[PDB]
Amino acid sequence: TVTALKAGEDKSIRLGLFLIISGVVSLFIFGFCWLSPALQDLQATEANCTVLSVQQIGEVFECTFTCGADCRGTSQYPCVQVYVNNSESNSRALLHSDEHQLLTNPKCSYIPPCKRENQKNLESVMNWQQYWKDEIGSQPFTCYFNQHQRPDDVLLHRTHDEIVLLHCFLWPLVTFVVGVLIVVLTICAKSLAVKAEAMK
Amino acid sequence: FIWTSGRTVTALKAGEDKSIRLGLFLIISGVVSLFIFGFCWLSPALQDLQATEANCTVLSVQQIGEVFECTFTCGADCRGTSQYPCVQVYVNNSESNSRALLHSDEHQLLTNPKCSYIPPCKRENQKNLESVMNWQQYWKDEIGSQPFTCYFNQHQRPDDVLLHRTHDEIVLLHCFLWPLVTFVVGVLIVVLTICAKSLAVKAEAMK
Amino acid sequence: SRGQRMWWAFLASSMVTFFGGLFIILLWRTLKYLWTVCCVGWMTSVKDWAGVMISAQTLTGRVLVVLVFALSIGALVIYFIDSSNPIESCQNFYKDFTLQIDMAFNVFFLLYFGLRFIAANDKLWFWLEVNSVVDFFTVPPVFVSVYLNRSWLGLRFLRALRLIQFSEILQFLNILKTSNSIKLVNLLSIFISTWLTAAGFIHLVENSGDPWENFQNNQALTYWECVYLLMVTMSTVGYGDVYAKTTLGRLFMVFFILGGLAMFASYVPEIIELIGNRKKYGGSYSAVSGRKHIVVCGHITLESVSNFLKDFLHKDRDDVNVEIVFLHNISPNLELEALFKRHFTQVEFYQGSVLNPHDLARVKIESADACLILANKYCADPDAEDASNIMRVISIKNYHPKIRIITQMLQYHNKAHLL
Amino acid sequence: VNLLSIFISTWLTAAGFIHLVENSGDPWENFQNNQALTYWECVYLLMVTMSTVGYGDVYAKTTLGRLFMVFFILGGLAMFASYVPEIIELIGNRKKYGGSYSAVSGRKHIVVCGHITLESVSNFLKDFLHKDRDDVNVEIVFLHNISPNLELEALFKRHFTQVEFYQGSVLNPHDLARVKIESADACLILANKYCADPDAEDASNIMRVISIKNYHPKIRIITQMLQYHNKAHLLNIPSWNWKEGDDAICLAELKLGFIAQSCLAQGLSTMLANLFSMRSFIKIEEDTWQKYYLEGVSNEMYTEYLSSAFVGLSFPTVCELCFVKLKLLMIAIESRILINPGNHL
Amino acid sequence: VNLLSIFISTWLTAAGFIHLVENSGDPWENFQNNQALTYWECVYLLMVTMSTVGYGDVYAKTTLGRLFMVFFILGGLAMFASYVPEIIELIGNRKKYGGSYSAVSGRKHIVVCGHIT
Ligand SMILES: CC(C)CCC[C@@H](C)[C@H]1CC[C@H]2[C@@H]3CC=C4C[C@@H](O)CC[C@]4(C)[C@H]3CC[C@]12C
Ligand SMILES: CC(C)CCC[C@@H](C)[C@H]1CC[C@H]2[C@@H]3CC=C4C[C@@H](O)CC[C@]4(C)[C@H]3CC[C@]12C
Ligand SMILES: [Ca+2]
Ligand SMILES: [K+]
Ligand SMILES: [K+]
Ligand SMILES: [K+]
Ligand SMILES: [Mg+2]
Ligand SMILES: [Mg+2]
Repeated sequence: TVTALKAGEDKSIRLGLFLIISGVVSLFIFGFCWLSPALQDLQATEANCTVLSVQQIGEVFECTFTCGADCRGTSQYPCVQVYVNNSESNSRALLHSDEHQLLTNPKCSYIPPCKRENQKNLESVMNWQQYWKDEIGSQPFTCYFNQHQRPDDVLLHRTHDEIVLLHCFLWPLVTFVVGVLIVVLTICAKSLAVKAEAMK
Repeated sequence: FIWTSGRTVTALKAGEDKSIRLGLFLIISGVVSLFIFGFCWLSPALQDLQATEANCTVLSVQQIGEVFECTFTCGADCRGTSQYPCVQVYVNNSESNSRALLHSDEHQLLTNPKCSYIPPCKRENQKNLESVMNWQQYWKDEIGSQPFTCYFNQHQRPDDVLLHRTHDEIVLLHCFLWPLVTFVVGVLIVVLTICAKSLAVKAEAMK
Repeated sequence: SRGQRMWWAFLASSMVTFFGGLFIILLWRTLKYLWTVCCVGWMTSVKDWAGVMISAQTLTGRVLVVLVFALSIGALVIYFIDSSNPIESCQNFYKDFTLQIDMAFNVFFLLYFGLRFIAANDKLWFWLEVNSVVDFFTVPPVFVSVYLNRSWLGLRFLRALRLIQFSEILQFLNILKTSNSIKLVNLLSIFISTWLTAAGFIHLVENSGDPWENFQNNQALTYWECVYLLMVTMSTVGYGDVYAKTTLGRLFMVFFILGGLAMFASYVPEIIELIGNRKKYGGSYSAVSGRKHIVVCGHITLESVSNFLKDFLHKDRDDVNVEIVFLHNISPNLELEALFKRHFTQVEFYQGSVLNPHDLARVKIESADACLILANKYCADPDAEDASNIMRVISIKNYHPKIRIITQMLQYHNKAHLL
Repeated sequence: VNLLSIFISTWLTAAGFIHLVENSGDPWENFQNNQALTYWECVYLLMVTMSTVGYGDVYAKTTLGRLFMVFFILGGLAMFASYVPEIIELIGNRKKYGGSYSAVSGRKHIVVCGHITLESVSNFLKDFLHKDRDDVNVEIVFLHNISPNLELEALFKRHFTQVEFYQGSVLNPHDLARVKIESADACLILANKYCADPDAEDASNIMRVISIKNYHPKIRIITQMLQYHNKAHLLNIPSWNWKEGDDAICLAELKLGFIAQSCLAQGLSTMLANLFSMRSFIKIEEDTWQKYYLEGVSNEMYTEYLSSAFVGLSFPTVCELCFVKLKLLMIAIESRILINPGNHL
Repeated sequence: VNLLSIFISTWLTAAGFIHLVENSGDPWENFQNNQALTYWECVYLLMVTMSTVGYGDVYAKTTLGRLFMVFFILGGLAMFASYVPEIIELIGNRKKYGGSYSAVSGRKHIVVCGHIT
């Protein structure tokens, strides 16, 4: 026959196919977006690491504080640099703590939380330095290194958390599975309703 | 171009119906401009009226031993970038009861929050130097004086203090007065036109 | 209470409401029928009452749809106010009066959705209507907002899709009737709704950056800056003062460029074509004391009018104060409008038909000294021309028996019918 | 699929050529003037160029790249401006009035077809849905091969709970099945009275009835006919049965008959036409011929059964009783169709 | 003359309104966000907008100005795209085969007409 329910059921097939396509397409989009970040992080080695020298270069860089709502606040801070041992190079390389720090100023080992007062960023860098200054010959850190591209830079932290990576690939797969269930339940309803209609 | 370019009745009825179109356009323009000024003033009016008013007293003053640059204008196309002393002033207030930097007017804070003042910028370094000295020698002596009345914002600026408001209430008032007047004028045009149409037919029957 | 995010709870409340319901519908279609293989009515009176409420059929129903129109604007204005605030934050339900108003509006939209659901013939067709989808993506997240004592500027922008139903509401209210006016309101509603909705999606996506990029590449654009960006894109101007910088944003802009350009280039010419066609030669003649006038009609053409005015306004006549009023159903071309501008103080033209007594009243035939009817001498059929001019005279004489008529006739046997 | 394939292929290929050329600079410039653009940044650049938006956030900086962009501007703009309107025109033409009617228990429906037009539908609904009738629960289903215009769609929105429209042809048994003709109480066929050729119109309406009767012999059909000789062809259809309510309203027969009866009594054609039009009593206070005419116009002719206390009485007595005390103008006829029978039979 | 007058008048009038609005900034912003544009710079801006070229060398920076530019983009693009093709179509249709024949002494000529194909 034809039936009254055909319009809603065929629209339900169009939705289920659009979700299958959108699941696969967003999987490729996130695939290319995460390709360079995921390789650039997961190619970094994990190593045991120990401090071997510390110093200030006798010169200052500028950070920018924010008040909240439209401030620049450009303010000087001491440039402290720290050199560390690692299992691959076994030689002098500059510690940068987090990746962001390296990307924003690789000549210093730290950037303080920038503030309206020069004195607070000075004492913050002193309060940070007096830790790594005493860690000379201490029990090893665990730290990250990249011999293929960064033979003289060292990191304390990863470039991204695996949670945000996982969520970007979970919801495309869930979208695809939901689309498949909509297609299957709709085709099941269409093909079973005609058996019930003949059996009535 | 865009998209590959192109692919009874009475004699007075015309003027009166055009007068209705005008009165409705003024009603619509009154309401629409009220919403436009509403969104334009929303963030400024909240950001100013959320600031508290307080009694305030000076507690320290100093120059940071370093200089910022202002720009003078001659009139007609000058840059004139010129150094001035950075003086900073700290003040008491009733909410924080603690050290916060005075900035005088809001503009000053927005242009250089590390100093408490900016002089009227001039072609001579000596005149902006002595202007900052002549300003500083006031707030330098106001230590322990009778309170100012001053403005503060605990929700967003816990370490900045202002002597002045961010806008005057007169320009705010005018932006909401003339939309309302426009709407009222539009309503009077509609009412007087409908009154003329509906009364003229009574006079024409009574003649 | 900062340092925690809850955006997924707002989004899940919409996704679970829409799909959860949809599966209940379907599972109900697979269980009702399967039971029969394994093993006037009261409901219709409720469905009749709900249908009679959903349309403006009764006083109550017409009050309801006027509230739907007003609260659709109100709920969109609440989203405009909220768009200036942080993307996620805490706000107490007993302190922030905007969230109380947003509650009262969304409680009304829940009840209106309930009436629509009751009135519908097929629940599955209804559940997949655009107006139902907009409710699942905008009603549940407000109840989550009040329960969590928090806000997220998530899919709120979908409120702008309620403007699409304004032409339907105005058709129910018997306000829209004419085809051009319904077209105009349809085109304006779809254009404005699409523009404001698409501006809200790019707003959300640019203010919350690419997830892979760990959200670090976001751009601080206001909602109005996104509305301006989409207009500059749709029109194809594309200044590049502002543009989408995130990958998700650039992605969306590729699909908006494919859909929105065709929408602007199709709709803007047509909305301008449905407006401003103001009839220039409407209105009517005003007679002045001591000055008579004549009405001229029939074959009004540039050569006929210029020949007529040369003989009528000749200087070998005496002080002819007689004003000449032309009545013709076709708008004059630029040449004939220019001929009337050369006679500005003694000729007037009004568009209309000699067969309509309203147009005869507009031209003041009851006070005209005479009516003159010009014939087409060079017509393809003299009998159809004479029969047309016979019609004109019976119309003019029907409106006013006493007016003097002067008329050209082509064939003599048609002159006998005339008398 | 041809337009989509050529559009996407050209765009992705041209993005790859500008990618290569911008990442490896002008040879003369000793390759020093290269620009670090990703492939996706080149895909975005070409879309922003094809559409003519041209933001200039990103643009080709090398001479080879600018060179290529001149030829891409000459070819790719014409490609976008031609293809994008046409790909959008080949999509989304979703037929709004497909689907079919679902009947509900205890509520009958009728199918209306033929000359479906704004004036014909609005005239039909004014007489059919009149309040001088009784509780008319009958649903009205229109079947017509042309999509309704905005005015006629608006007329259907004003009747949302009692009118449904489906696009289709009376000559197609699938469309007759979609409109549930096998359960319709009657089918009504409207004629174009003002057609250029009455014989082609009548022959078209004859086709409609043989199609409806072919799909279901037992449905009641009501149809307008223009010419009387075409009505004689109509009753040669084997399942056409005027004894059970198949009605041919012949306009030439009834028109010339009204006129003929007005030759025996002037104005009879006026009151007969007023008795079938549904109209309320309009009230006018001014003493005019209109106040007494409008009172007469308020009447219509109605059928009813009579038996309790009227079986076996004389026809005049029966007329007197219900005229005098039931205050209604009695039986003009009737047993069979006997007009004003008298004292016998 | 109608198309030229309406085009030029609209362009020069709209350039004057954006001139005034950009040189005297947003009232809420305490008039501080004004831009020093000359009138001719506003005439150039509106032509670059109407044509849809939109270089963005100059553009409206104030909120009132951006506001006006949204309504000018909705009205002025349709005006330019309709009027410019038609003004160009009403010009330059110069009849190429007007003029007349000049005879020369001692050389005769014939005239050919009718079915010229
Ligand atoms: C029909 C709608 C309202 C229900 C949709 C499902 C929604 C409401 C579900 C899905 C996920 C759930 C949320 C996830 C977890 C939390 C955090 C908790 O600290 C408060 C409750 C809250 C916020 C839940 C509330 C209910 C919730 C939002
Ligand atoms: C509220 C959400 C979650 C589900 C709504 C209730 C669902 C599960 C139930 C309640 C009433 C049921 C509907 C009532 C009757 C009909 C009409 C029939 O011709 C199609 C199925 C349909 C449409 C039923 C489908 C299942 C149904 C919609
Ligand atoms: Ca009656
Ligand atoms: K540009
Ligand atoms: K362009
Ligand atoms: K551009
Ligand atoms: Mg005059
Ligand atoms: Mg129905």
